[PDB]
Amino acid sequence: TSWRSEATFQFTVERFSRLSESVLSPPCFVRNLPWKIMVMPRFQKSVGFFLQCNAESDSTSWSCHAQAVLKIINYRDDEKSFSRRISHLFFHKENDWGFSNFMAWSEVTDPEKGFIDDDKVTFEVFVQADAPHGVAW
Amino acid sequence: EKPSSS
Repeated sequence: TSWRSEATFQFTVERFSRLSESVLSPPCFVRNLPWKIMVMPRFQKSVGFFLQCNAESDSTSWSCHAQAVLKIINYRDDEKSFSRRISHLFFHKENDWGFSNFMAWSEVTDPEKGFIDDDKVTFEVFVQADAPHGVAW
Repeated sequence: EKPSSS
């Protein structure tokens, strides 16, 4: 159920080499809150990859601490997938967290590396969140 | 790499 304390979800960015604006994945519910993958080009140059939480809510009283593993899937060999971990207290003023320079744009888009296929790159997040505060009183 | 918000 959505009240689960953790989950793993993926989002495949298409026409990746042409990415020019920030993109958002559909939500994955954990602790009944919507979590989304956020991807964006940063400085071509680097791939920005962040985890977002409950960003559309108007509430300013919520907070949810969580740890997560952000990974870009290598479709040829999982062991070659690149990941980084985060630990963050998500709340309305800091509703997303990750790396603006998760990895080199030239590397991810390199056809010989195995991260991109048919100009698509799959992002994955394994999030483990604690019970939130200021949400379900 | 240091983490941060977007």
